[PDB]
Amino acid sequence: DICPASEDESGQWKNFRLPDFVNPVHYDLHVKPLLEEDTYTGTVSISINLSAPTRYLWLHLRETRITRLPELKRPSGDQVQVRRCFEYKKQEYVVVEAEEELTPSSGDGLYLLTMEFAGWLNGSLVGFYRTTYTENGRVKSIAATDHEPTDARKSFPCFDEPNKKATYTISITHPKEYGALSNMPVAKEESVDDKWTRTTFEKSVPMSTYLVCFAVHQFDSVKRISNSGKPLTIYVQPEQKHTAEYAANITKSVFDYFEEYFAMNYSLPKLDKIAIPDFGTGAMENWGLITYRETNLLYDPKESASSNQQRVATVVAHELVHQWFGNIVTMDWWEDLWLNEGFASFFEFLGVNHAETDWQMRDQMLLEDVLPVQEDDSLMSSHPIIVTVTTPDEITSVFDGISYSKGSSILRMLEDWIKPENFQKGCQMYLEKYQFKNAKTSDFWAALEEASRLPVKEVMDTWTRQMGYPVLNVNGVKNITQKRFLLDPRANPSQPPSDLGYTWNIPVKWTEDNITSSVLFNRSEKEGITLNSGNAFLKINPDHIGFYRVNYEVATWDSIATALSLNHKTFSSADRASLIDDAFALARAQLLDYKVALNLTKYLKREENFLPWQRVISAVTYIISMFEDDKELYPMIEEYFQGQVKPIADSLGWNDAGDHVTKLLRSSVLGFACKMGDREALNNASSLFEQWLNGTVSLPVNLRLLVYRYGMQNSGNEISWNYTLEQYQKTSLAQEKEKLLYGLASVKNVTLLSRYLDLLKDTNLIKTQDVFTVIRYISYNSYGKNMAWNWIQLNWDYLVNRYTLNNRNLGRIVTIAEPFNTELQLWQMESFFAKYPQAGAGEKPREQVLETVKNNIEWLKQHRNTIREWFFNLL
Ligand SMILES: *[C@@H]1O[C@H](CO)[C@@H](O[C@@H]2O[C@H](CO)[C@@H](O[C@@H]3O[C@H](CO)[C@@H](O)[C@H](O)[C@H]3NC(C)=O)[C@H](O)[C@H]2NC(C)=O)[C@H](O)[C@H]1NC(C)=O
Ligand SMILES: *[C@@H]1O[C@H](CO)[C@@H](O[C@@H]2O[C@H](CO)[C@@H](O[C@@H]3O[C@H](CO)[C@@H](O)[C@H](O)[C@H]3NC(C)=O)[C@H](O)[C@H]2NC(C)=O)[C@H](O)[C@H]1NC(C)=O
Ligand SMILES: *[C@@H]1O[C@H](CO)[C@@H](O[C@@H]2O[C@H](CO)[C@@H](O)[C@H](O)[C@H]2NC(C)=O)[C@H](O)[C@H]1NC(C)=O
Ligand SMILES: *[C@@H]1O[C@H](CO)[C@@H](O[C@@H]2O[C@H](CO)[C@@H](O)[C@H](O)[C@H]2NC(C)=O)[C@H](O)[C@H]1NC(C)=O
Ligand SMILES: *[C@@H]1O[C@H](CO)[C@@H](O[C@@H]2O[C@H](CO)[C@@H](O)[C@H](O)[C@H]2NC(C)=O)[C@H](O)[C@H]1NC(C)=O
Ligand SMILES: *[C@@H]1O[C@H](CO)[C@@H](O[C@@H]2O[C@H](CO)[C@@H](O)[C@H](O)[C@H]2NC(C)=O)[C@H](O)[C@H]1NC(C)=O
Ligand SMILES: CC(C)C[C@H](NC(=O)[C@@H](O)[C@H](N)Cc1ccccc1)C(=O)O
Ligand SMILES: *[C@@H]1O[C@H](CO)[C@@H](O)[C@H](O)[C@H]1NC(C)=O
Ligand SMILES: [Zn+2]
Repeated sequence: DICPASEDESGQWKNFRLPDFVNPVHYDLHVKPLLEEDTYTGTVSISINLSAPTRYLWLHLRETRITRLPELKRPSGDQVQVRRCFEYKKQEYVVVEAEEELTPSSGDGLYLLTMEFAGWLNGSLVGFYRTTYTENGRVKSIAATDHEPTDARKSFPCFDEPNKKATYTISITHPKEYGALSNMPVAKEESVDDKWTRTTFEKSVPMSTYLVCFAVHQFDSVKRISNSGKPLTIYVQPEQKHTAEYAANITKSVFDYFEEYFAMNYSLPKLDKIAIPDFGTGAMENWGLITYRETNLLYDPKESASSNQQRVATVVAHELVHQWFGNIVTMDWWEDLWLNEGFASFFEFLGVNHAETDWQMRDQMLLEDVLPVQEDDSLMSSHPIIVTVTTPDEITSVFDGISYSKGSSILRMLEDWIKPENFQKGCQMYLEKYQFKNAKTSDFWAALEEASRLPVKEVMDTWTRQMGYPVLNVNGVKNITQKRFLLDPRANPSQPPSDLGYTWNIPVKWTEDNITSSVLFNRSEKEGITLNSGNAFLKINPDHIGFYRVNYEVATWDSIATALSLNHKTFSSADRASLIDDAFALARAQLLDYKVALNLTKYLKREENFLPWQRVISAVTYIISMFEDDKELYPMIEEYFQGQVKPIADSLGWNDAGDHVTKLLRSSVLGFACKMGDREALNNASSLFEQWLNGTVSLPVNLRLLVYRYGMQNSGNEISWNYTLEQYQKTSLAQEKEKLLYGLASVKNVTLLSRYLDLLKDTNLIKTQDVFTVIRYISYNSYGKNMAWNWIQLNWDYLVNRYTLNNRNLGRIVTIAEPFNTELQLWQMESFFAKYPQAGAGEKPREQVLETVKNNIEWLKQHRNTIREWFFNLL
């Protein structure tokens, strides 16, 4: 209509990327929501630094429409003739053509552009939107924004690139029953009617568009004060006020820890946290207004698990890290996203480590990031940390294991190598140098290279400009050689083409008899190096500190198995987990015989630590998974591993006792017991479940999930399913809801799972934020593995229409096919993919799950007999 679409390419707006010569300085943004109508309007005025002759000005806009022909101002202050406005859909631009070109802003004078826009609050979790909740029987509303990475442009027209930093003064006209929040504190409130209020916020510091946030709400607040004297407050529904307490404690403690560690003041006068009742990601670091999904913020000590406690603490820590890395210093372009996410993923563990001293957090990095992503990054369809992105779908896709976990892992290695004290100072100098501007990876190296004089750029580039990682092959006890580690032995190790040729500069640490030594393994040492007396055993890569795997000689591996059987405590908890993790990965990759790997599990009846058990359970889950339908192998593996956990499972018992890590251990260990078919563990679950159904007995917090899952699995029926469904509706605590959803996915009943799948289309029952979680839970169920898979196929058009191909969670949902392991199942996947070839943000996940399923097929072919032999001979 006004500002209509045109297929005109002849101009610089055909470029995916914005021009270098147009730069915003300041945004004047006003929005007015019609909450009950699911609509809003706004005007935005943008001051523009023009650097080159141009007849056109363009910026990002999606879905939201322009309603008034835009208005441009010369730097002197005069009004500029405008011929046309038009939308260019292909690159999400709205363009305006001036009558006849104009002139760079040479002085302190700037162009001013004003646009009138109207958008929707319904049918979406990005941009500016409204959702509801219930309070004392009344349906209440809350409106908020979510922009990362390319959704600012849905909320309001803007220069929607992270490096187009500008300053912000936002105002909102809302009904008076409501408050309004944004990045900055309130400046002034003025009555429009006796019904409407206009809330104006004070001028922001320069910040990227994706960080710009506002909300209209009727939430209560829980308050805290930083050591700086700034108010740190969490907004929360009155009924849920008590559950905001913990997040308040951790925000205070971690805010205070960080401001000191980074040697830099938090840039805003206040900081707010709020959980939107329906929220599309886990949390979002909007400067001064961090938004949450309830499960990641709201915690009840009387009802929530230790798992939940640690999650809340970590996400809060995480989002707080961004207030420095991401907010103050932002990446120049999304290819450098890890500068944000890896740093947050790394420092989160230090944040919470300060707050909660006996959580062994620094160790837990191995379980949360390091070892999981070493699985991910051993695929051909991984990608380097520095990622080429050319579409919004490509950009959103890279919020993934690589940016977060490998980012986190290579910082962990870097810190240990360069040493913490110097890593600290180097991050500090990087922070003061690039404050309120944008950095590239190159800059962070140079920053740390000024801090250690060590070769940081030379060494870290190898870890960063190519995908994958090495396995160190041990020859003798002491000679090591490096080689790319790929899970698929048939894959071509030189692909895709890398300038660095898939060799790394590896910082290598090893323990000789309780004494530790260091070496940097140069890329150019083509025929390996020797590790610098009188030695019988050499412990390489202690605590799995380096982002690599170590393949000892078979003789050594054998000797490690025996040493574990005799006195496992000889190795640290981490070293055990790491040795077990490498061996099973090496076996998977056909680099070590499975008999050798399995032999390392023999000691387990005496295993008592969290870390080794976690990585054991991870490795076994996969093997068990591949033989699910093998009536010959399965009972044997079940029987074995049942026997290996039984003592620890019995020792810990079905009761909440012990410190944090013990409580976590009991969870995974009792769950594995149940998974492995321990009659007595299953009976504990059923018994507790039956009691829970009696309506009063509040289950031990760290056992609930297991009780709902295995209780429903073993004794669930329509009566208890219906009851569980009601309970899920009735409870206010999102953390409990999510457990109950997992419970409901556990029923061994096709009819009930079918009803459950149908509920996904009902927004009164399942929130939009939870659809993918539920699909994923159902896929874990022995019937539902195929039910969820079939349902996403039948309902693909429906999902795409509801979420759009740009939604990452929709892109990722095909990973429910990870357990598939037959040529039949692979053919199904490929057929579905060929029928719906427009994959959007699902393009990478598709590649990844396909590789995995192919690997599974090969794996079964290579290893069935060997694994069978090992189990048969033992039992
Ligand atoms: C929850 O799980 C518990 C196991 O972790 C169950 O408790 C166990 O029940 C077993 C059978 O009743 C007992 O087995 C006995 O073990 C001893 C060895 O210590 C043997 O001498 C006995 O032969 C053997 N049973 C018999 C009938 O002779 C376990 O000792 C017992 N206790 C422990 C601490 O493991 C719970 O029963 C289970 N709860 C529910 C409700 O099912
Ligand atoms: C590393 O794994 C090796 C390979 O599995 C182990 O060696 C195996 O030890 C088994 C004893 O548990 C033997 O199983 C026996 O096999 C014969 C058939 O050849 C049967 O008659 C026996 O009944 C059976 N034993 C039992 C208890 O049922 C295997 O002979 C033997 N395999 C090989 C290839 O030598 C190693 O022990 C192990 N190393 C460790 C633990 O350090
Ligand atoms: C929010 O609701 C509006 C109004 O119901 C949706 O717009 C409608 O879209 C359908 C087709 O998709 C048309 O049949 C209606 O005539 C439209 N009505 C109006 C007033 O535009 C809108 O699509 C919804 N927004 C989202 C994101 O789903
Ligand atoms: C938040 O911090 C407070 C203390 O700063 C925690 O401690 C509570 O308060 C008193 C005295 O300060 C303690 O003796 C109690 O053990 C605590 N609980 C209660 C119910 O009073 C409080 O636990 C922290 N909040 C959490 C963990 O959610
Ligand atoms: C459990 O819950 C369901 C859903 O509320 C009950 O309702 C029946 O559900 C089917 C569709 O799944 C409808 O076609 C029937 O009309 C429903 N019955 C009604 C409305 O009375 C189901 O009956 C419940 N079962 C038990 C044992 O409580
Ligand atoms: C799965 O759940 C359905 C739903 O309850 C079960 O079907 C019911 O069976 C009972 C007893 O045979 C009847 O009283 C109900 O009328 C049935 N309900 C419906 C909706 O058909 C079914 O038996 C269960 N199946 C399994 C394998 O457990
Ligand atoms: C503890 C974190 C890993 C939780 C995580 N949140 C984040 O990473 C935020 O900092 C992200 N900036 C939010 C985000 C996630 C995905 C796509 C776009 C934007 C999330 O899961 O949302
Ligand atoms: C930085 O923090 C220090 C100590 O907390 C404070 O004295 C100073 O005013 C801050 N600098 C500012 C606000 O520019
Ligand atoms: Zn983050």
